[PDB]
Amino acid sequence: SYDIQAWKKQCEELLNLIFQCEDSEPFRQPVDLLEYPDYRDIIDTPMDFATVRETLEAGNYESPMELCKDVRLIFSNSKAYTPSKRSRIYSMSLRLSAFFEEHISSVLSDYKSALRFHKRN
Ligand SMILES: O=C(Nc1ccccc1)N1CCN(C(=O)c2ccco2)CC1
Repeated sequence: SYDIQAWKKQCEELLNLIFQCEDSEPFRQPVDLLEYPDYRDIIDTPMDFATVRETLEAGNYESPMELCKDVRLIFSNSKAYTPSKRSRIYSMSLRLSAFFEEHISSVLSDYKSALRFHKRN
């Protein structure tokens, strides 16, 4: 399976599944700075799934590793902002992270395999 471009639609489909997950609700749009006026004191680089989808659709990711770095930032920002590891939003983040990591592993493996095949000779 040596298609160098296949990751893009695989990531589109995975984002569609994440948007259907009730657990993505806190993370579908940029964090509410009116509700959380201290947010930017703690979070240097806000990230959300709508920003990830728009970056993908703009053609502004070169690899699935770059998309994976932005998705992981959503999960670290939620951890950086939680007052407790027993919070509803952080708890949703941990389940969604597990789901994402389970699904992204084959996308990354296939892509890196395809690049190695392209450079084989
Ligand atoms: O406002 C948010 N997101 C939103 C929701 C609806 C509309 C616009 C934006 N948030 C709150 C801050 N976040 C946290 O990860 C967190 C952990 C503990 C408390 O919040 C991210 C989601």
